[PDB]
Amino acid sequence: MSREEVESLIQEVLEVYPEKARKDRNKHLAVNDPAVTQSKKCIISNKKSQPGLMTIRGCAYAGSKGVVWGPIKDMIHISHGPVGCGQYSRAGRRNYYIGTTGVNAFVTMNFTSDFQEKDIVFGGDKKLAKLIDEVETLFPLNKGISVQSECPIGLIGDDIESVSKVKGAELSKTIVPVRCEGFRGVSQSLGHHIANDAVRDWVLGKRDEDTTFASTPYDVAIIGDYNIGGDAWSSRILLEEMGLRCVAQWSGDGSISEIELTPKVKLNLVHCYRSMNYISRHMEEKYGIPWMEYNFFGPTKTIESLRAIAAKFDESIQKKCEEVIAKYKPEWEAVVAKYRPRLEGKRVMLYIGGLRPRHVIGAYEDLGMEVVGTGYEFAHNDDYDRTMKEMGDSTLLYDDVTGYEFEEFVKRIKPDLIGSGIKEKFIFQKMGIPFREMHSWDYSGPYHGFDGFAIFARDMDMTLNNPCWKKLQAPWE
Amino acid sequence: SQPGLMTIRGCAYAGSKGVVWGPIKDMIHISHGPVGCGQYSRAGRRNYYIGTTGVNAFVTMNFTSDFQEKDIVFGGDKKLAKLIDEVETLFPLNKGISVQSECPIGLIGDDIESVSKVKGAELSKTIVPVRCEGFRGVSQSLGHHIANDAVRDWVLGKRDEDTTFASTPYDVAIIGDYNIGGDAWSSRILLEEMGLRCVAQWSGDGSISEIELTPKVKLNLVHCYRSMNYISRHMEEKYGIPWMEYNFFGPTKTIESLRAIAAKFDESIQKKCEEVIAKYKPEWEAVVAKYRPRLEGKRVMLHVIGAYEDLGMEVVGFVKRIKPDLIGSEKFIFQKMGIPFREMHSWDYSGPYHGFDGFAIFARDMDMTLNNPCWKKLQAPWE
Amino acid sequence: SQQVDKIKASYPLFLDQDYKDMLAKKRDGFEEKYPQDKIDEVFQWTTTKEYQELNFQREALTVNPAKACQPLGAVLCALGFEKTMPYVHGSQGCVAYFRSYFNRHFREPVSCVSDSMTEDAAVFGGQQNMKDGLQNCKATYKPDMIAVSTTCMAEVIGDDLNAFINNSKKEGFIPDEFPVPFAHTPSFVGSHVTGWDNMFEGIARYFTLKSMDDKVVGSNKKINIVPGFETYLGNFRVIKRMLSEMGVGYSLLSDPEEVLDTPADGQFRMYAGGTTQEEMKDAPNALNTVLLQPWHLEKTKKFVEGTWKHEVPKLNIPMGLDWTDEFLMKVSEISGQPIPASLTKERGRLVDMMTDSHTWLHGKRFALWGDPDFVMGLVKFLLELGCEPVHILCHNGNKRWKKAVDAILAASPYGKNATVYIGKDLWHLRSLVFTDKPDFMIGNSYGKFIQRDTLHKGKEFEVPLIRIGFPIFDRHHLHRSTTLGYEGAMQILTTLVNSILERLDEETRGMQATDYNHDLVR
Amino acid sequence: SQQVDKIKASYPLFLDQDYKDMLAKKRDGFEEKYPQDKIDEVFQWTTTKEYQELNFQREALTVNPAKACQPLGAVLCALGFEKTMPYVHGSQGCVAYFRSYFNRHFREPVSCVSDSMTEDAAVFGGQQNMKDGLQNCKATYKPDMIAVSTTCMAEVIGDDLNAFINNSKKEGFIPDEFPVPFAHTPSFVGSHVTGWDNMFEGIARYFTLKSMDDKVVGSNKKINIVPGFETYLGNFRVIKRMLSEMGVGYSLLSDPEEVLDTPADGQFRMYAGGTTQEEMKDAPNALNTVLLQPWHLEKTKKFVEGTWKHEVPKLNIPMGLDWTDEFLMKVSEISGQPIPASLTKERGRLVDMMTDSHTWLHGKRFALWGDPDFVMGLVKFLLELGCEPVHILCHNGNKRWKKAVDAILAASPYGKNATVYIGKDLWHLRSLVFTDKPDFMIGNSYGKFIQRDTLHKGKEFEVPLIRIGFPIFDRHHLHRSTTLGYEGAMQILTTLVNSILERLDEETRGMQATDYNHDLVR
Ligand code: ICS
Ligand code: ICS
Ligand code: CLF
Ligand code: CLF
Ligand SMILES: [Fe+3]
Ligand SMILES: [Fe+3]
Repeated sequence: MSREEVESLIQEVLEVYPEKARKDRNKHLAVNDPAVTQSKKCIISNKKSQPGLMTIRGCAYAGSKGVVWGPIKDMIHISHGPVGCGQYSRAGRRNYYIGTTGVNAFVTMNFTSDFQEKDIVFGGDKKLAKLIDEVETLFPLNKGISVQSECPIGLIGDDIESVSKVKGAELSKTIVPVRCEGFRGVSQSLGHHIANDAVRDWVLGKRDEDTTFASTPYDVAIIGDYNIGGDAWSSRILLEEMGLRCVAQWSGDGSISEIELTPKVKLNLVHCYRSMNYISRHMEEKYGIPWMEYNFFGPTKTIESLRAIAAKFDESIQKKCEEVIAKYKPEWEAVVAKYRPRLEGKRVMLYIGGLRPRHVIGAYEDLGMEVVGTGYEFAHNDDYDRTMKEMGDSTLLYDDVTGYEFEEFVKRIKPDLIGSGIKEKFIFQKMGIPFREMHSWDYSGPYHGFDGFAIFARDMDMTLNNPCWKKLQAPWE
Repeated sequence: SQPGLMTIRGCAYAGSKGVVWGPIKDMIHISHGPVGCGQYSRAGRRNYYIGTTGVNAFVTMNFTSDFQEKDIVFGGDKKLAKLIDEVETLFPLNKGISVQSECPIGLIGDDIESVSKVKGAELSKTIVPVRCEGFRGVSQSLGHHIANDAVRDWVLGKRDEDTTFASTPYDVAIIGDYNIGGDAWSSRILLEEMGLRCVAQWSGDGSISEIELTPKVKLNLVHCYRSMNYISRHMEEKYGIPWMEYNFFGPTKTIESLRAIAAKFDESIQKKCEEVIAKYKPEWEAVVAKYRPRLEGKRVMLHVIGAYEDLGMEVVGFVKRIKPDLIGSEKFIFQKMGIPFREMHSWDYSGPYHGFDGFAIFARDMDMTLNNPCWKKLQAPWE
Repeated sequence: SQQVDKIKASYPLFLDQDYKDMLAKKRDGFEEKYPQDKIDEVFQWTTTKEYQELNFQREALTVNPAKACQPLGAVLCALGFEKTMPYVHGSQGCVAYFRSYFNRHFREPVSCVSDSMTEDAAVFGGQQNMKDGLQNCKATYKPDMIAVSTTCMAEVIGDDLNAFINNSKKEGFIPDEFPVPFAHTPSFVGSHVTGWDNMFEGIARYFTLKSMDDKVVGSNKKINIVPGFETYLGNFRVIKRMLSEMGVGYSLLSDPEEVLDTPADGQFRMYAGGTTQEEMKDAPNALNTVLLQPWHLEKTKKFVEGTWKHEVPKLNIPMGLDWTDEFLMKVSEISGQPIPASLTKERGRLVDMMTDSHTWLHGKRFALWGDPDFVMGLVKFLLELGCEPVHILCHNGNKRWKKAVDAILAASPYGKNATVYIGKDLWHLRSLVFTDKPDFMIGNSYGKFIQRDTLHKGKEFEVPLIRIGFPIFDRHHLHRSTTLGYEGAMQILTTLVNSILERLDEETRGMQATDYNHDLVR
Repeated sequence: SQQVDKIKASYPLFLDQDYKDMLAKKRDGFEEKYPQDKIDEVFQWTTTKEYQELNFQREALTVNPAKACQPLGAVLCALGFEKTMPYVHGSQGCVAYFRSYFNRHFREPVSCVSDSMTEDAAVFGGQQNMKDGLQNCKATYKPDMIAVSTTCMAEVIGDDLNAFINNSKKEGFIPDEFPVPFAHTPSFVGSHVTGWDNMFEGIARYFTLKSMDDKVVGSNKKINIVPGFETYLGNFRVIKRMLSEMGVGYSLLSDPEEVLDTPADGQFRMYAGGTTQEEMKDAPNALNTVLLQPWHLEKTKKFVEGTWKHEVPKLNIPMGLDWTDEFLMKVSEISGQPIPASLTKERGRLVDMMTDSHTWLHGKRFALWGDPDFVMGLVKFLLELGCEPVHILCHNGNKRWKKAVDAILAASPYGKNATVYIGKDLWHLRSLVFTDKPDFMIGNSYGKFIQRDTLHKGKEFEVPLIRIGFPIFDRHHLHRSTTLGYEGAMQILTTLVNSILERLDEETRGMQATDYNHDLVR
């Protein structure tokens, strides 16, 4: 489709909205121009969702508890407020970890203050203090507590910071108050920011005066990899094969100690810029730690990232990087040989949260597939600045797409495959368009690194070429 | 049987392969003939054993010559010889083969005895031909007799000239216990606690060497006299071994049988028998105290009485007049009329029922069956 | 490393030696992990009775709750009405979570909207959000009705749903005649079943309160059926099938079975089936109203009795043998229709299966949890099977429901070792199954984490989970099952007996060790 | 020793120390057992490819067959007719075995009689047995009809069934007009399904051969359905249900569904339901005859085409998606009835489940066995799911069937690693699952030993069994399941995907070892 055709399709979809909603949504849909560098000139992001339009966005609590804080395995995270938020977010994100759950690790558990009416009316600070005592009694091996505020906490005037200070001083424990109430901001993005600020204020500076950690010139921290299906581990093995020492993982399989050790590293390798750029910038200005964005999606991006990282160190690391690339070349070349013929030319439309809609394009292109539409739930304009160059000309870009908008776009574009979340999946499966979950990796993965590329290729082939997609029309219809 | 009437009566093959020969674990038993009989009898009886199935034990397996039309027309002797060669190849650890004849073997003129002799000489193996064709006799009883005759002729006297087995005065052999749900093991533990050495135990959990060692024992304890009375009398006549019946069904029968058995040995065995009875009295007494209130007075329609009376259950001996709570004497037909049917050995699902350990299981099963609420739900509330 | 002929996903890829060495290095170098001896010591301590006593002393901390919040049930109730859009006034994160939850349980699209209240509405209220959201939702998704519930932010702020909807209609944001029933569904009160009750009462009131003068009880010769919070499609289907077999005119109010089971025929259907507005309006003309799950339909019961003047029968959930019998007999009495021969035969077949499986079922010990009506129905059926519930947990139970369940247990010899827990979570139940080990658990997918824990103590201590309830996330298409009626009782019986037999087969599979009891025939 | 509060059955009672010591003493003293190292090395040898090569060279020895003998199928066919007593001319032990086999699979009473042919009959023939047995059976059980089959003894001695029954009628043992259809069912030919075919052809010939003068094809506006050997009651039910939904007049010939599913209401029903004699007499007047399992209904097909002059359509078993579509479209074309919206929706719902479960089903490797039509339908459906059948075993298969299945496998990319085996048994299949390990087996209860054997090699070598087929003895009420149509495909799909997910949950249940992949959501 030509650019004028995409513009016409956008206008045709927009015509069903009332004038206010239509005028707002017009600014969030665009036809990509890869030469344009400032995405503000073409698209608008990080704005409030239109009421009643079936948005896909989550809340600040999902961004903070569900994304940033929850994966930290040796801490206990309290969903402070009514029972719902913690229950719907329990073990729904595949941030993998190694531990003994309920003893020294607590990721898949749901700790909550389970607010009742009396807690709403008279406040829940005393309940929070009692809860902290009970946590200490029943989970003695926890290495810290976080208090993720749900919506009512900030509306009833509860002071979780004072409670955190008092109980943390009394118990000699790190207790992190997080004001991630769901009504704050417009999406999970402010949740990321609030959680990063909480990390900076309550955890990151703990060992500023401690100089007992033996550092090496090859000390790096993986920031913003949440180990979905083991993604971070699949990344880590490459970096460690390159001669680097990965001191910290943020926050997939993360421990509070490696967060505290992060200010001692020599380089911060940020995968998800959107969720952790705040803490990376703070670490650069406070400790002088440089940070760089990298991409381990597909062999091409992985090789480029490995070389770009190795160039930050001495020649020995570069030689080891070349060795790693040579070692893995036959494996991913075999994966490409097997799966690219089955996938060459297939067209993909993507809609994911903050990073992957631009990050997975290279992996798709390594298999001979073209990304014709992409969009973000909650990315900022700087994320879209990084997406124009990575997407094809006259391709569709959509910010905080409504369910109606995305359905109409898919009906008129007819991609061979859609990558989005669980809320879109069965909609587009009903229409007979192959769908892959791009959040949970459809309970598969990892997809990062060379090891992840084989799984990714197998998954894309098995879904796009499944016999079921040829059977949606009855032979008598 | 009377033609045209239903009955669960088995054939001679069911008595020989199913009951007597099949439980022998280290032997391979060939269902000689068409595929049906071996398949229907495969693992159909819970004759418990210890072994590595397919390697050194073969009880739950179905070995068959799978007779086709050409086997019927031209005989199966060459097929049987080739089958014995293949058995030798694929199961090298078997300690003997039996050839259980199905109906067509007795009607097409096949000579399995000559094949057995020639192949057994060639392989230096015990190959036992059993002419247990199903049409012979009216039930499995003739099959029991035929299988016992085969045991006597081909296996029992194998060590007649051997004298290397070290005998003791406390040597007993448990014959005719098919170890249904481990019943024979529950009896054997009590016998060994009495100070006796159970040299031989067959068919249940039985090995061919145990059958060969049976003529070296001092006493033959027969559980199922019905299937194993020919061999016991033969052993008494030939080797001079006395035999007696025992009954370990319920504490009263078990205690009486233990005392009767120990009366055949010296005072040390009797003292150990008293010690065993004393050791097990509190356990079966606890079982009685728990389950007799739940079962006292319930009537059983009927080796039979003992355990039932130990739980306070009256035994009786048309079904709408007696109003029996349970039939002990066609399970699903009785079940459709709302009457539980159960037996003396836990044939279907449970067990053991024999000995002190089996008595607890039997009492629990009796209470579970008789007092289950399902039996009280036959009439819909609107009918 | 990956072999292209045999690609490994995370399991077992991360069991490769290089990954194991990497993980050991990470743990030893940077995690500052507690020593494995200390971890083992603490785990063993968490399995003890002293730990259980500490755990049951909890007053402020809840761990692994077995309930959700009201708006989830409100959304499920709204989904049961024809061309109805669930609309949750409040913050959008709640709706994202509700849709994900129901998507994962049903593996179906779940339609629901939010008016996206933010910090701006936290001080000014969400009236503008209501007007704009109602207008946008009606224009975009074209529903015949918008059913409004609330998130906790709106409940704490104190938004007046009635006034907001009335002002939206008065200012032209939606037509005055467009149906907008509403319900306040505070997440800090009750649970998801409470939300279902509040939503249904709001809809029924909206459609019947002001038109009661022309209503005559029994004039349409039908029986209203209110299912309540129900996440097994088979339960709706079996109730409809049984009533149709009886020749009984019925109206299933809030029927979502069509919209949660749309075919994959190349077309997405945002709406399918559901209770029509005409059915809701004509509901007071029914002979009577039957509540399938009375213990969370109390507000609905009060409204139906006080306004429709329906003498709602005192009926338990039609689960198991006895309660299905009572349900069918009450329906027969109300409608005048005899119970047909097909239902009598179906009951007889259920009894036959009970008799066939009682030897394996009798005396089996179960820890179970779920919603009040489901839990009590399951307890009743287990008692009918001769099984022994030991740990009966209902996080959203109340004292009166506990009294009813205690009365049910006292009436049976198989309830002597049973204890009923209300207000306890799945961490409490983990302690219970460690200290007083049952044979099995019956519960939702969260129980899997308990089974894992028990397996860690030892294979002899493992408590297998049987997945009955909501939500079931780690198995496929169990939401199509049935738990109500004779059909549901048969399905539950088959699941239970074959879980028992599968566990026994697993325990007796050891060659030359336990396989003497690996019977072909069971 | 037994604790009265915790009584132990055989497992784990015999795992106690005293029983272990006793068994060790027995083995060491008197069993003359091979040493454990020798046993281990022989077992390892039996798992190898050299052992497989020796195993597949067998030509006289059969080990663990996957078939039964003809009279079993004859009895099952006879049971499907109204007030009909199956009657096997020959030896009583066969009837005892047939009744036990069906009792254990169906957990129901099974009616069958014998005329107890013995050595005297082995010399003089079974004519007197036939006369006495027919007279006694009619007098005692009062059937409307007696269907006569044979055991191998009567086949070997060449008893003339036609002459024997004619002489019984001539001499007054049974009334001349009393229906006594017969079929020769030699156990040394074919298998149980061949017996079903022979019995059905005998009954159809008996009731229609001599009265074809007044018959007109299509004059009764119905379609005959011949199900063949079928042991899932749900298959009869689903065929009847789909034909009723379509509005198609049908005649299910040999319907045993009712008699195998009688209610437990305190009364024993010898007979229930069944195909009436009027139905079979009127069968030539049908529009056409559809054979559900054509690969063992060849004699029936020849009679129906040659005598009823029905143009029996070339239809596969209605299993999976494509073949159910083809069956429905053929029925629509024959009857002129359109396929209704309910069946279209059910098909779409099956496709929806397929799309929901494809990621877990894809590439999974299956060994499988059973009867020819069932096996080929399962292979077709597995191919439709993207699964890879690898070892396809049909002991009672033939070369033509194998060629058809090879054509099916060639039509799919997913059949490229599949081999079809005819005339091979479950010992052959044990070798195959050791040397070329599949992910799962699909088969009857006899597979449980194979799984046991694989587990002896190691947990990583274990091939779990999925119980679909006949007979199923170690689980309860699986005979009530469905394998035909969209409903059967849905049930099979659920079983397969949840078997995969249960295996994955078991593999990832290890605390701090594999439980990183113990996901709540799958
Ligand atoms: S954190 Fe973000 S929505 Fe960067 S909130 Fe979200 S585990 Fe997405 S596109 Mo779910 S900014 Fe991570 C994300 Fe990306 S939960 Fe995961 S997949 S790379
Ligand atoms: S052998 Fe006989 S039918 Fe005596 S054929 Fe039968 S293992 Fe019965 S009453 Mo099954 S004469 Fe034994 C018997 Fe009794 S198989 Fe067992 S229980 S004590
Ligand atoms: S936007 Fe986010 S998820 Fe929503 S509440 Fe707010 S923090 Fe939480 Fe919570 S209990 Fe239920 S799900 Fe809400 S209504 Fe409250
Ligand atoms: S009385 Fe006994 S069980 Fe009967 S045949 Fe004879 S030995 Fe055997 Fe065998 S294959 Fe089938 S079941 Fe028979 S018809 Fe022949
Ligand atoms: Fe679905
Ligand atoms: Fe039954």
